[PDB]
Amino acid sequence: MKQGLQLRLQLAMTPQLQQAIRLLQLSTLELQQELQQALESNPLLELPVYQGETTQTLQDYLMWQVELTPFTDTDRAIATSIVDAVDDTGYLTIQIEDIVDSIGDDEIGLEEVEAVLKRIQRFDPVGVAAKDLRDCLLIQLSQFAKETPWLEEARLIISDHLDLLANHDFRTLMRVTRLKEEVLKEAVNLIQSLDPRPGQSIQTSEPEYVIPDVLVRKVSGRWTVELNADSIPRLKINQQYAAMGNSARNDADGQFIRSNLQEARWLIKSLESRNDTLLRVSRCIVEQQQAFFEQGEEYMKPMVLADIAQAVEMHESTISRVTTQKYLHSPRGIFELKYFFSSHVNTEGGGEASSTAIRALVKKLIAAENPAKPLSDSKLTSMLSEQGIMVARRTVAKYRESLSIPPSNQRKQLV
Amino acid sequence: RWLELGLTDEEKQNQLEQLAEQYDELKHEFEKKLEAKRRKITQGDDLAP
Amino acid sequence: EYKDNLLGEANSFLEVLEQVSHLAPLDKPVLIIGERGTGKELIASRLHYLSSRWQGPFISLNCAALNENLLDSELFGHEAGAFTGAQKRHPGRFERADGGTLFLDELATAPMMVQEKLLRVIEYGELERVGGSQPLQVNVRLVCATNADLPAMVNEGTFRADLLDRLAFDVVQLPPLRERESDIMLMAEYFAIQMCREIKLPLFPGFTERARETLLNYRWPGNIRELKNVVERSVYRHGTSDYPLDDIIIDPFKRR
Amino acid sequence: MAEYKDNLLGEANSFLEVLEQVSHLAPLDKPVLIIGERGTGKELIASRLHYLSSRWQGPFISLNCAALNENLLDSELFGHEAGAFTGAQKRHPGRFERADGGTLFLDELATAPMMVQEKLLRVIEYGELERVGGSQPLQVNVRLVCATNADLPAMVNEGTFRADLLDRLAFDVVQLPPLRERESDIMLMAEYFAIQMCREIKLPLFPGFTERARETLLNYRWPGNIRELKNVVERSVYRHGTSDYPLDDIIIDPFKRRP
Ligand SMILES: Nc1ncnc2c1ncn2[C@@H]1O[C@H](COP(=O)(O)OP(=O)(O)O)[C@@H](O)[C@H]1O
Ligand SMILES: Nc1ncnc2c1ncn2[C@@H]1O[C@H](COP(=O)(O)OP(=O)(O)O)[C@@H](O)[C@H]1O
Ligand SMILES: [Mg+2]
Ligand SMILES: [Mg+2]
Ligand SMILES: [Mg+2]
Repeated sequence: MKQGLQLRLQLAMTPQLQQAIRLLQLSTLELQQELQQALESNPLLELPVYQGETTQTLQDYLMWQVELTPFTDTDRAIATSIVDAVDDTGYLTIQIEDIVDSIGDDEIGLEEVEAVLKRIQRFDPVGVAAKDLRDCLLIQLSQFAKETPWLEEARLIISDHLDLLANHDFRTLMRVTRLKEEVLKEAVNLIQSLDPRPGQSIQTSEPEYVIPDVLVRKVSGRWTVELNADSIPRLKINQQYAAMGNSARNDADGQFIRSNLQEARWLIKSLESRNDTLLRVSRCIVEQQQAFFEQGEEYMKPMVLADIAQAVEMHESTISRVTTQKYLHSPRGIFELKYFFSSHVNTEGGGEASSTAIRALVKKLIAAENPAKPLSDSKLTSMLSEQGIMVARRTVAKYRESLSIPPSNQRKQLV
Repeated sequence: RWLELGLTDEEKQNQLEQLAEQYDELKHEFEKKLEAKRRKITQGDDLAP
Repeated sequence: EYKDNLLGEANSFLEVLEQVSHLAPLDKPVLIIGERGTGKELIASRLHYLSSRWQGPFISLNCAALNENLLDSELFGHEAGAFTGAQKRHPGRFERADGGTLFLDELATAPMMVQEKLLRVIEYGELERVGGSQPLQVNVRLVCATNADLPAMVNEGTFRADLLDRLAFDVVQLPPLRERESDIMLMAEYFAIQMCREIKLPLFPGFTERARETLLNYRWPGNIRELKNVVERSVYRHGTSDYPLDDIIIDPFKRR
Repeated sequence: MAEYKDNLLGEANSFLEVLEQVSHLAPLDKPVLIIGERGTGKELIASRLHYLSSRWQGPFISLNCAALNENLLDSELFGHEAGAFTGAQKRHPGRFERADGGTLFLDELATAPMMVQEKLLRVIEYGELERVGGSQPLQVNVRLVCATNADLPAMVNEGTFRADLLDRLAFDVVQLPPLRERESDIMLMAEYFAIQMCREIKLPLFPGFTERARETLLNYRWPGNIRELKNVVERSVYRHGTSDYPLDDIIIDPFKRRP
C-alpha cells in the first residue's frame, strides 16, 4: 500500500572460500605453484644429454667470422662489445655513442667505433648491426650491383624520402622526389625486397607452449567436453597419520590431527566441486560452442556473466572468479575462457551481440577492396547492410581498431 | 517416352509409371551416394592439438 | 489487418473505417465512442496493423481496473527503487508509448488527479513518478474509446476542459449494437463459419432463419465477442453442428 | 536573453498587453501566480515565463500536481535522505530539491492535500527545505511560478483553498483574455495553426476557407480558449484533407450527431 522499505530479514566472515577464489581467478600455473606452496606444510595433503648439440645463435656466428677476420685486442674488444648488445632483427641495439662509453677508452672514439662497425657491418649478413636501420638497407642495396635498374631512384628515395613512403603518400612523394610516374613505384618495389631485420632471419625455431586444460572433441555433436585429468589437482589423505592419530597416547593430539585432516578434506572437496561447477558451466558453454565454435567466432552470440550465472546456481562473483585465467583446447584448439564473453550491440540482426571474427573478416574484406586503397568505414557500413546487420562508421572504426586494421587513407598502396 | 503415350495405356501405363519411379529412385540414390562421398571429400582430418 | 475480421456490412462500418484510414497516417488523439460489448479493441487493432507506425508498439493497458492508486504511479513511472521493495519502474506501458500511441478502455474511473497528470503528459510528457529523475518523453501518440456518455461526463465534469479537449482529437462512434443490422447478418455468418471451422465440428449447422430472426431481435447491446459469447452458447445449444442449425442459446442462466 | 517566441500565437486581444505586463514582471524573480484557461494560453504562458526565466536561469522545474499519489509525495516534497523511503541509497533529492534556483512551476490542480498546501507554505517559507529524516534544514532557492483557472477568492470564501494558500500566494494576479473574450487574432492565429496543419499534412496548397466558417468562428464559444479552437482548426484540415480547396465549414464538435 503505502510503499517504501521496512525492517525484516549477521555473524563473522572468513577468507576461506575467498582465498580459494583467489586461487581460481589466479591461473592454474601459478595456482599450482601456490597449491604446492600450500600442501607442503599440510602433511596429510598430497639421459642427461640426449642429443646435446650446441648452436651458433647468429651473434656467435658473427664471432666465428670475426675470429678469422684480422683484428686487434682493442678492435676485438670493440667488436665483441658491439656484438654483446645485439637485437634479434640484426639491428644495433645501442647507438655508437653508447658503445664508445661501454668501451670506456679515451683512445676509443666514435670514429674508431664506426670503422670497427663498418668493417663488421656487412660480413654476415649484409645489414648487420643496422643501428637505426635505414643505412642498413642502403648497405644491402650497395651490396647489389648497380647493374640493377631503378637502383638510383630507390637510393635517392631511401636517402631522405622515407617519410613520403611512410604515409603511402605517392603524390607527395612524386611532387617532392620528382620521381617518375608508374616508374618510381619500381624503385619502391626494389626497395621493398631489401631483407629487413635480416638478423631476424637467422632466428626461426620454437617449441610448443599452450596447456589444454579442458577437451571438447565435438563428440557426435554437442561436444563431449572433458577437462585435463592430470592437470586437475588432487591430494591424498594421510591414512597413515589418520591411523597415527587416534591411537596416539595424546588421543587429543591425534584426534585433532584427524580434525584438521577432515577440514582439509572439506577444502579439497570444495576445490573439486569448484572444478565440477566450472565443468557443468563448460557443458553449457560447449552446448553454445557446438553452434558458435562450429560456426566459428563469426556466428557467435555475445554472452554475459549474468547470462551464464543464470543457467547455473553459481554466483556471478562465483563464476567471475571461477573462469579467470582459464583456457581449454577444443577441436578448434586451445581457447581462453576469459575470451568466452562479449559485449552486445544495436545491430539490425534482430538482436544484440558481438562483432569478433565478423569484425576480423570485415577487416579482411576492407583490405580485399581494390589494393589501390583501404576500404573506408562507409565500405564497412555497406558490407554490413549487405550483411543485413546494422553497423556504424564510428562503430566501424571501433571494430576495425579491434581487428587492428590500417587506416583508410594510410593503407592506400600502388596496385 | 511421350509420358506414357498410352500404347497399351494399361500395364504400359503401369509399367511406365513404375519405370519413371525407379528412374527417379536411381537418380536420388546416385545423388545420395554422391553427397555422402563429397562430404567425405572435404570430411577433414584430426591433427594433434 | 485485424484479419479484416468483424465484418461490418453497415457501410458506416466502412465509413468509420475510412475515417480510420484517414486517421491512419494521422497522428493525433481520437475517441471511439464504443459500445457495451462492442469491440473497440479489435478495431483499434485494425488501425494499429494499419498504423502510420504500424510497426510501432501496440499495448492494451486500461486503468478501468486500477484497483491500486499506486498502479498509476507505476504507470507514470517509478524511480529505480522508489519507495522501496523494488528494483526499477516496471515501465512496459511507458515503453509502448514511445514508438507508439496510447490506447485505453473505459477512461471513466480515472482519479481526476490521475487524469490531469495524464494531462501534464500529453502536452509535454516528463519522465514521471520517477522519484526525482530528470524528465523524459515517450514518442507517444494516442487513441481513446468508451461506451460512456460523453455529455454525462461533461455534466459530471469528468473530463476537464484541458482534459476533455487536449485529450480528445477524434470521435469514433461505434454504431449502436442494432445500428449495423446488415453488418449484423454479415459478421454473424462470419462467426458462424469461423466457429464451424475452428470447432472442427464435422458439419456446420448453418442457421435457422427463425433463429436468425430471434438473434436479430436480440438488442444484444453487448456484442463484442458477446456476439461470439452468445454464439458459443448457441453452438452448445446445437452442441454439435452436424445437424442443420436451429438450437440458439442466448440466456444461459436458465435451468432446464 | 533571446526571442524563443515559439508558438506563442494569437494575442491580438490585450493578451498582447497581457504579455507586456508579463514582461514588466519578467525581470523580477519573486513569486509568480497567474490565472486563465487550462490547456489554453496557460501552459503556453508557462513557456512564456520560462523564456522570461533567463535561458541561463535554470531548469524549468515543471510541477504537475495531479500526480503525487498520496504519501511520499511527501518524500520528494520535504525530501528523502534517510533509509526506508525512496530506496535509500543517496539522499534522494526531491523534485522540490531537484529545483535549486529552478522554476516552482506550481500548477493549480485543486487536489485535496491542503496538507501539501501547508507544506508548500513551508516550501515558501524562508528559502529553505529539509528532507525525510532530513537531518538538517537547508536554505534553498528557486523561482516561483503559479497560475490559475478558477475563482480563488471564492474558494477562499468557500474556504476551499487554505487561506494562506492564497495569502502566501500571488504577489499579484495574471488572468487570460477568454476565448469568449480574446476573440481578436481569430482569423490570424486561425491561419497560423492552419499553416502548421497543412504543412504537417503536407497539403499541397492552402485550401482557403469560406467566410461562413469565420462567421461560425465568431459565433463559436470556444470554451477551451487556445487549443479547442486549434484542435478545431486541425480538425477542419483533416475532415477536408484537400489542397487549395477552399473551406466552407470547420470540425470541432464531433459530439454533434452526424446527418
Ligand atoms: N470486429 C471484431 N472482430 C472480432 N472480435 C470482436 C470485434 N469486435 C469485438 N470483438 C470481441 O469482443 C471481445 C471484447 O471486445 P470489446 O468489447 O471490443 O473489447 P472492449 O471490452 O475493450 O470493448 C473481444 O475479445 C473481441 O473478440
Ligand atoms: N497559438 C495556438 N494555436 C493553436 N493551438 C494552441 C495555441 N496555443 C496553445 N494551443 C493549444 O492549447 C493547448 C493547451 O495549452 P495550455 O493551456 O498551455 O495547457 P495547460 O493546461 O498546461 O496550461 C495545447 O495542447 C496547444 O495545442
Ligand atoms: Mg470493453
Ligand atoms: Mg498546465
Ligand atoms: Mg501560516
